[PDB]
Amino acid sequence: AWITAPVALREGEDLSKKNPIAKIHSDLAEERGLKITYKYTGKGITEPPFGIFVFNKDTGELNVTSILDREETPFFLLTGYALDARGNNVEKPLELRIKVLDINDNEPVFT
Amino acid sequence: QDVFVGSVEELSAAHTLVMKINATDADEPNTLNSKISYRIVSLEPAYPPVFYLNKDTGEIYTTSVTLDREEHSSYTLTVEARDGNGEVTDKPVKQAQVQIRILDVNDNIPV
Repeated sequence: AWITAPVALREGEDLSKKNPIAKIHSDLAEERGLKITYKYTGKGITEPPFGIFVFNKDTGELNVTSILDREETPFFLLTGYALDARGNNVEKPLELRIKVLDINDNEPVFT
Repeated sequence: QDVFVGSVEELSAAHTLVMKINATDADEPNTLNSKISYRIVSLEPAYPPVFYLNKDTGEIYTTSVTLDREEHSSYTLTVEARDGNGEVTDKPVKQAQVQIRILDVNDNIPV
């Protein structure tokens, strides 16, 4: 497979129109008439911190609920999965990272 | 009612009772047309399934997936209530919120 650098998003903006921030889809399923159900995992989905992400089981899509902050977190690490109606992990996993990008939204403080 | 409320301890066992819900319907009593059943249409975080809903009763149980208070201190669910023999179309119906509050246990060691 291909070792990736993450998707970048920026702090302090609305991400409504930047979704979906991951998506699993397969037209080899389509050609066969097959359906699939999904899962995601990690930060915000099965591990903390929370209040940041959600995912769709039917459509494979992963969303962002909120505005990021870079002084909260520089990055995030998750895993997406695909599975059938008899329990079988159907394909290789979505290994997946997200990067949080930084602007000058704070002023210096003395020691 | 619009909101229903429950609680449970952490590090608990499967099929452990949390709370009850109810609904009602306007076809004649003791028919398949008014025979109420229940389902979870919302959970946060949605994966995994940590709760189970007996369609017999409207009792909310735990599943085999263990809750942790060090992960989350509350869970909000929405539930949908249905009848008859047809299936779900795109047109909605009235749904109701559930709220499951977590109890700590002494899984952490004083030093």
